[PDB]
Amino acid sequence: AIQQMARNLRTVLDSFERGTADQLLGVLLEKAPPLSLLSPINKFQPEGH
Amino acid sequence: NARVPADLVIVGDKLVFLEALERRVYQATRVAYPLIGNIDI
Repeated sequence: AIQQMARNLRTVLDSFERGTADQLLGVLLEKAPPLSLLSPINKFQPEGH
Repeated sequence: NARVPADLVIVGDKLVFLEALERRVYQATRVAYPLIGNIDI
């Protein structure tokens, strides 16, 4: 029983380190505009207005 | 004289500068860059 506790809590503590990168990938994918829009917006428009 | 980081190219038999000043000047201002002039056809 104690060994099953150790293995289970081992994977549980590893799960947060494994999922922090997942959360970063999700929040970066929700924050990134497409390149095909962003490149001529930042190139063919010099300053704005 | 002072040492300045600037690129130099060789064209024909003449050593010329090749400047493309668009980040040092005309960046985050309200003026349009020249050399983007128009033509009428």
